[PDB]
Amino acid sequence: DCCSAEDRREIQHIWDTVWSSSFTDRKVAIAGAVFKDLFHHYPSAKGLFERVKVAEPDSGEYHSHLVRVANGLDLLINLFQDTQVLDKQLAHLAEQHILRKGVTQQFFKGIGESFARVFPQVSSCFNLEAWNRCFHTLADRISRDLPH
Amino acid sequence: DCCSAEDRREIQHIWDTVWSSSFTDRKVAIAGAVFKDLFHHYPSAKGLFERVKVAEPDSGEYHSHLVRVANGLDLLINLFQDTQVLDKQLAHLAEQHILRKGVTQQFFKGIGESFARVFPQVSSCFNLEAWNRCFHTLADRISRDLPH
Amino acid sequence: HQFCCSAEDRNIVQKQWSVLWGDTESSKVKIAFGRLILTKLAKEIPEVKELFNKVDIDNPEGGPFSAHCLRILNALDMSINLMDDPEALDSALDHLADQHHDRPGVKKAHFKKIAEILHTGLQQVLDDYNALSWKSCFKGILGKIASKLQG
Amino acid sequence: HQFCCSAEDRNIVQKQWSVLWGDTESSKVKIAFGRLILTKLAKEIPEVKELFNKVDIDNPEGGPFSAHCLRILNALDMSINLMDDPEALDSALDHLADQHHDRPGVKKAHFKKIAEILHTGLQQVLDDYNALSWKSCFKGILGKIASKLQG
Amino acid sequence: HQFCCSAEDRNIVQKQWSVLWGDTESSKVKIAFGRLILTKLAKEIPEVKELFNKVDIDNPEGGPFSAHCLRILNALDMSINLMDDPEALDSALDHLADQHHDRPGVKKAHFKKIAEILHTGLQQVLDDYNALSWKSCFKGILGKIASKLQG
Amino acid sequence: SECDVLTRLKVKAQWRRAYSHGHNREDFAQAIWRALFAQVPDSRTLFKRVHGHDTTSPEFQAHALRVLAGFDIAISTLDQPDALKAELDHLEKQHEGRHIPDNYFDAFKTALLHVLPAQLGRCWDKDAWSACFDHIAHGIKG
Amino acid sequence: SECDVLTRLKVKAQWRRAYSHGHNREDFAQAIWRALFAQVPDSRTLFKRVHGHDTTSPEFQAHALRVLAGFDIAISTLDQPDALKAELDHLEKQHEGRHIPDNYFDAFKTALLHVLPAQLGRCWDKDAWSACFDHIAHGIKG
Amino acid sequence: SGTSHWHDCLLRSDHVTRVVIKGTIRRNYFKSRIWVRAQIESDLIHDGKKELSDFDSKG
Amino acid sequence: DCSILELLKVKNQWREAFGEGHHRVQFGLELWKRFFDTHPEVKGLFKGVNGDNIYSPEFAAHAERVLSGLDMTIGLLDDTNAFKAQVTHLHSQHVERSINPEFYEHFLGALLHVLPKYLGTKLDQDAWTKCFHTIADGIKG
Amino acid sequence: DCSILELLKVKNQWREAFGEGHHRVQFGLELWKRFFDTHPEVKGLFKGVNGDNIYSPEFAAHAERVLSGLDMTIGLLDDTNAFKAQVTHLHSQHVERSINPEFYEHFLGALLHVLPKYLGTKLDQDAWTKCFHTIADGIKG
Amino acid sequence: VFDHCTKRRPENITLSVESISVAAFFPGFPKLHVHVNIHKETDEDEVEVSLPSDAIYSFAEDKLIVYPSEDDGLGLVGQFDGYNFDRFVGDIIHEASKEHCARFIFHRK
Ligand code: HEM
Ligand code: HEM
Ligand code: HEM
Ligand code: HEM
Ligand code: HEM
Ligand code: HEM
Ligand code: HEM
Ligand code: HEM
Ligand code: HEM
Ligand SMILES: *[C@@H]1O[C@H](CO)[C@@H](O)[C@H](O)[C@H]1NC(C)=O
Ligand SMILES: [C-]#N
Ligand SMILES: [C-]#N
Ligand SMILES: [C-]#N
Ligand SMILES: [C-]#N
Ligand SMILES: [C-]#N
Ligand SMILES: [C-]#N
Ligand SMILES: [C-]#N
Ligand SMILES: [C-]#N
Ligand SMILES: [C-]#N
Ligand SMILES: [Zn+2]
Repeated sequence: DCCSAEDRREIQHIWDTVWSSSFTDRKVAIAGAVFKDLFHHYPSAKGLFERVKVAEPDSGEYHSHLVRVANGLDLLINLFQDTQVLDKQLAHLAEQHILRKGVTQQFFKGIGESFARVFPQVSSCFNLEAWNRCFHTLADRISRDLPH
Repeated sequence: DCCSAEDRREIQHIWDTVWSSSFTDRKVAIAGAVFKDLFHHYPSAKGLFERVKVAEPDSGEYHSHLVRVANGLDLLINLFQDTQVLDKQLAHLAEQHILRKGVTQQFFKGIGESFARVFPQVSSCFNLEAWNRCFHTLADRISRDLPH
Repeated sequence: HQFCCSAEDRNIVQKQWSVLWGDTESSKVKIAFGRLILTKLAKEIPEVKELFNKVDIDNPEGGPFSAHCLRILNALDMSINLMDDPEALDSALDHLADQHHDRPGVKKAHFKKIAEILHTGLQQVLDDYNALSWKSCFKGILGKIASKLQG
Repeated sequence: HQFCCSAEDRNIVQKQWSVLWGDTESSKVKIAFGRLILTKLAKEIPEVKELFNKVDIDNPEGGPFSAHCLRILNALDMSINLMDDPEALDSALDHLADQHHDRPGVKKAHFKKIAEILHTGLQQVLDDYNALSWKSCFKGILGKIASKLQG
Repeated sequence: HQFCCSAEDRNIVQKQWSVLWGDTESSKVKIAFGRLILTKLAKEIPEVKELFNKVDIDNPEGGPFSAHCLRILNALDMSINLMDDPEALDSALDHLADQHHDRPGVKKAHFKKIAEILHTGLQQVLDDYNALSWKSCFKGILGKIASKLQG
Repeated sequence: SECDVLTRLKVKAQWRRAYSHGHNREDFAQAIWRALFAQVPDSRTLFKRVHGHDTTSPEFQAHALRVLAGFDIAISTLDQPDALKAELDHLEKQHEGRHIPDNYFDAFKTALLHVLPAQLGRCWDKDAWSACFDHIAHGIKG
Repeated sequence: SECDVLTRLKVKAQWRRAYSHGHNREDFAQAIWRALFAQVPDSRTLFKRVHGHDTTSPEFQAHALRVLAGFDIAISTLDQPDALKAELDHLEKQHEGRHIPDNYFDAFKTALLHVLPAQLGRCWDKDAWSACFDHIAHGIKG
Repeated sequence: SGTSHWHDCLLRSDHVTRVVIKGTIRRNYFKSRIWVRAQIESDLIHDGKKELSDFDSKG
Repeated sequence: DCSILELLKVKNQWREAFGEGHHRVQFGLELWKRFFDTHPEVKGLFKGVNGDNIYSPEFAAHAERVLSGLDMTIGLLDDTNAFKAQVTHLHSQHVERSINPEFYEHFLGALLHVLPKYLGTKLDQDAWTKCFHTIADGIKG
Repeated sequence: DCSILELLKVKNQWREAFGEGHHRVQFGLELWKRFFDTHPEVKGLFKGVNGDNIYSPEFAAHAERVLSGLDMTIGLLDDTNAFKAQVTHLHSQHVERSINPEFYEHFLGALLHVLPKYLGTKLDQDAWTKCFHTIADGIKG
Repeated sequence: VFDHCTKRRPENITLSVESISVAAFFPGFPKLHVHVNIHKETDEDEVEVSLPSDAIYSFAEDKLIVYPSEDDGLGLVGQFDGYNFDRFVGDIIHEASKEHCARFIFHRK
């Protein structure tokens, strides 16, 4: 169960029906839902976001943060057919997450689960299996060198 | 989502595959894991368990403590079909926890979460939903009269 | 629905409730128990006693009040035995709610109290009593009976 | 089977691999690349160099070693081109495993290393290189070749 | 053949032996029992302790020796469970005799001693222990294991 | 998955359920063997000494039982890493010199992972078993 | 299902795919109408003013388009509850006084839920559409 | 197809259940058992109206 | 002097008496019935838990706690560190109450009297007294 | 003064240049090629990402990050709160590096030079400069 | 004809029509309940499958659309000649990429 080329092409194709707009509203709503799920399942992680004002989920800071995530994921997926560049960006994102203490691999497994829970609610014909097989690949690279 | 008779019978049945032995090794391992999780998510609570040498965790003292917990939970579950006796033992355990200052209801919600995280790793066909619905019942009685 | 007063909950409740009525003078026991519950309710909440004026509560050993204790105990028995069939139970309980609505002065707090009294008594008379199941189910039963009350 | 070195994975690998051999002196390039890979392997794991004594690795510019680099590169080319036909590929790779079994001193760790070296080199020479597909497939290929090794 | 370790003898032995391994930490018990037997043998016949140098008998609480106690206890368990099938038992015991032959210094007297120690310990741990059947059968088992010893 | 402390505990419990009751134990063993030899029939030549041609022979029964005993020591010591390492080293020595392709170990794994759920029939985890088998097999290979 | 924030987003996206490209829009509209009138032909009398007797008439085309425009505002504002409430109130006012049985709204729903998958032909969710339609229709009724 | 009669766990009235065999795998190296995949459907007349309750299963 | 075979035996028989939930409660209650029958001088100590009424929930819960702790100590019989820790924990739970140290012998007496009724095997009295004493010794000062 | 119609236009044209993945990469790379060609004084700032070699993976990943952030800001152009938050976030990512504030004008220069090659429409230079400046102003101190 | 995406990679596929539901108020797009039956016999095993699936027929396009029943994006689309009706071409398409990855020639049995 690796991340096949078909899986990557699939994800790339379905991706423009999950958010993707000249406006950030869908990104905010969906990413927001992903984190509501994450915090519901791993509430300890919610403390890691006070810098971006999780306590006030309608704040510009938190919105802008969600958009930062969404666009980060966008960047990752867009790089699926450019493995070298994907590797560099993956490393970059990883270090960005190492600077933040308290962020664990377990939290990443968690967010994978919440993504998998949220995406099929916002778009039909979303290949969940493909998503899982590929996310494992992305996260395992981002979240290595973090506390287990 | 209460704690049904079925839930209790379920838990009572599955229970003999999670630790339960003439030897304490599994109890120590599993309870130990539960607390590793607890402290990982609510590190402030780790300060309460010194008397027991939380700090050195191969200390006969800490082992014996873990075993005390495991057996306490055993006692609770075994009393699921003796509601009066369960009530008295629940009260007893509660007061034992009131003597310890710094123990909050939040810490109890936390340990519920960590139990729910650990148990399905050590035995298959463990009814997680049933466990949650019943634990809520046990903990909410133990941890009332404590501070949120 | 399941979890709150589940199938097994109902089975437990019925099985344990069955223990009381072993012999031929079950009527005597029903009257005694009903009289106990009711007079205790009238003591705990004194404003209640007036509501039973038409059944002669002032003479609890009397005919009318005895027959009435049989009325409530039999309604309780019926509702317990009907827990197999949720729709029929719901219909019977609804009829009871109607009946208690037509008695102005009857309030939900009275039902909360009688719930407490009921569980306290049952803990004594029943040798085997699963409080979780009983309370789970009676929350719903007494809930439905008191559902049409003005106060 | 699918997912790990899938159909499209194989298509990508073949298409990208095809880029290297454009002109008439493909032999020169194969020899250069093979020589690079092998000598790099001998540097990384020095105990390996002795294993190539019969192909004159000490004179890597020499005839015998050049012909040998052609041997490995052509085996690699063959196995890549055979990825359309899994059964035939499996048979060819099996023959290779047999051949590497008959060379005592060859170990799986050597194949792990040469995998690393191979991917590192391919990242450079190939302008378009899908690391996921390449690694997915070569895990299986090199796996099968090293499958009959004693150590 | 019958009489000496008969069918019923074997049934008794198996049934009584089964009592020890009730719970999930049977490994702990096997290691404890094996360690007891072996160290007791090393005390009774001191020349024996040297023979277990390769399994680190000097640290009986240690890994290697624990794993080894599991080895013997599992061989014993196997031979007991195999008493239904005399031919298979004979083959397994033969393999054991081969294994003990390849350890020079192992003598029949050691097996006589370990027989004594074994029966003495079993009398304690087992609540139900038919000494006649057990001794009848183990005479043959330990006999066959020590059958290929030089001394 | 990977061989956690926890999933090791799980595998250990399930192995208790499957192996510890010497009733059908030789049959469990032999089932494993029929499956293995069905997958890779060329491997029977490695077992000439112990009558691999007839898995119902007493010699091969004795064999398969020896195997399951070793594997039992390995599983039983999943929570005792020193002892586990010891037994694995021992098995490795018993297996070195014998030309055994990864092929055959995959056959063994697949056999075990089909006979196990047939034995337990109920609550079992093929992922945990996959992980822990991989650990033990890697130990035996080197 | 129920009209979540999420399933509202799904419905919104699918409605974009179905309605936003004014090509076959009047035909989409008219298909919905043929289905509705096929289910409850007695309802044609409510549309005398707008030529309900002939759904190909320019007046009825104009009508069906007005409808789909209103419904478009409603769907477009599923994630903007204030605006949604506003449009729903507006539609409600436009519909009060007209004796419209729940019957007819069920006809409308069934029509929409058959023409929609014919339009999209692909990835669509009838449950989400059911929920959100129910919300909008409840809004229009009161 | 058959009628399910409940007397524990759930409080359903008697109702139709279907076991729908969807696939089978039978390893040639282990024929002792057939690995079955199936869909379990139940017609529940829960709240005045009918509703299908189905799930995917394996064994 | 509670050796390997001793503690192994006690572990097994204890599993027989306490490992089955269907007769664990009868076991506890009968232990107490016997103890209080043959040494009513002891009952004063248990006023906190209605020792005068063993059929009460208070005392039932108590007996349950007892058997639980006894289970812990019997189970820690092979882990000397954790054993000592657990036994000193029991000590702390008993030292505050003025308990005649020869009451423990009586407790063991009742235990040995009640045990064979819940054992399918023959009671190993030696093993039981030895292990019980290596426990009580630690509980007492 | 980046008004409704301005930001709407910029949003549209941006969608033209960045919304198509087949020429997004060419777009980024050419933007950088131009920037570094006409202002090589700037290259020093990008040693961390091989700015001397734009055809490298390091720099490619960089340019990708750039265009992504630019996408975020252009997309938040209508949400003043989240906009300000995002622009201060960009500020934090640039303030640590001693960046000549008039380099942003040059960046805009290269952007406007490269853009029409990826626009099927005529570049609205007014809208682009106005919005780009309402972004850069926030990025700068 | 060709195939590089289906699970079993079968020689042949039987499509069985089980039921047809035609809405009186929308007869142009009948709904079918069909089963996709596959039987693949490899070395390691023999696999048999009967996947219940929902389908729509479009009279407008002379086309059968069979929605996937398993957890892959794999749908079956049968294009009819317009005149034959005893033979269609069955293309297997990823519901998402629209990528055409398998083709079978179906005949009425
Ligand atoms: C699903 C893969 C993930 C992606 C693609 C992602 C993306 C991002 C991005 C783009 C940033 C902003 C960095 C910057 O602007 O410099 C960020 C920051 C951060 N991430 Fe994630 N993230 C992921 C998973 C996680 C997980 C599982 C955690 C654990 C809770 C986590 C914890 C954080 C924290 C604490 C920050 C700091 C934000 C701040 O303080 O402003 N991330 N992430
Ligand atoms: C899951 C329900 C729990 C059970 C059944 C349980 C069981 C026990 C038991 C049996 C003891 C021994 C008391 C004695 O023998 O004197 C104990 C002590 C203690 N408990 Fe818990 N516990 C639970 C949850 C918690 C939680 C969530 C906390 C908050 C961290 C907590 C904090 C403590 C502390 C600080 C002690 C003192 C230990 C000592 O000083 O030796 N407990 N618990
Ligand atoms: C424990 C659950 C209860 C049950 C099963 C129950 C049942 C009944 C029944 C069967 C009757 C006879 C009505 C008739 O036959 O016409 C009755 C009468 C009545 N009930 Fe209850 N009841 C319950 C709780 C309560 C409580 C809490 C109150 C509050 C005081 C109450 C107030 C009354 C009154 C005022 C009457 C009229 C008596 C008469 O005129 O005969 N009930 N009840
Ligand atoms: C990268 C995948 C590899 C391929 C495709 C490959 C291919 C080949 C081929 C085709 C031969 C010629 C055998 C013959 O025709 O007689 C050969 C020989 C040999 N290979 Fe490799 N090989 C690979 C990796 C390795 C590595 C990792 C080692 C470890 C040092 C190794 C060790 C040897 C040795 C010692 C010979 C003997 C050559 C001779 O003396 O004639 N190979 N290989
Ligand atoms: C109680 C009956 C006995 C049984 C069931 C038994 C069984 C075993 C087993 C299974 C092994 C492991 C061999 C291997 O796996 O390589 C072994 C090894 C050995 N046995 Fe015993 N044995 C018994 C009695 C004895 C006696 C009386 C002696 C005399 C000291 C003895 C001496 C040895 C020695 C020295 C080894 C060496 C193990 C090593 O070096 O790895 N055994 N035995
Ligand atoms: C992790 C799974 C395996 C375990 C636990 C295991 C364990 C054992 C054990 C306990 C023995 C007995 C050796 C002795 O008593 O001296 C043995 C021998 C042997 N094993 Fe394995 N083994 C495994 C897998 C395999 C594989 C896959 C093969 C390749 C077919 C293999 C080939 C052999 C052979 C040929 C023998 C000796 C046969 C003989 O005595 O004639 N084993 N193994
Ligand atoms: C949620 C689905 C529906 C929506 C969005 C909707 C919306 C509208 C709209 C926009 C108008 C135009 C009013 C105006 O601009 O003056 C209208 C008028 C009307 N609607 Fe609806 N409607 C719906 C369902 C129905 C139902 C089920 C019926 C019952 C058949 C119905 C009966 C009418 C009638 C009779 C008129 C006025 C005809 C005329 O202009 O003379 N509508 N509706
Ligand atoms: C080795 C045998 C014994 C064991 C394992 C044992 C264990 C225990 C345990 C676990 C508790 C509950 C601790 C608590 O929560 O406070 C307890 C309480 C108590 N024990 Fe023991 N005990 C033993 C012997 C005795 C003896 C011989 C006596 C003298 C009659 C005694 C007198 C008491 C009393 C008075 C209490 C507390 C009563 C109360 O809480 O109201 N115990 N014991
Ligand atoms: C409004 C137009 C601009 C936007 C949207 C923008 C956005 C970004 C982004 C998203 C990053 C990556 C943040 C990170 O490290 O995670 C970045 C880094 C950087 N920017 Fe900009 N930027 C702009 C203009 C400029 C200007 C004019 C300069 C001056 C040449 C500049 C110099 C740099 C440098 C030196 C870095 C970090 C290099 C590195 O990552 O090693 N940027 N910018
Ligand atoms: C399907 O294919 C196999 C050969 O691949 C054949 O034996 C079987 O009869 C075929 N069925 C039909 C109807 O073609
Ligand atoms: C991520 N934040
Ligand atoms: C809590 N122990
Ligand atoms: C009440 N009566
Ligand atoms: C290899 N050459
Ligand atoms: C014996 N060893
Ligand atoms: C394996 N022998
Ligand atoms: C609607 N008209
Ligand atoms: C002690 N009781
Ligand atoms: C900005 N680079
Ligand atoms: Zn069907």
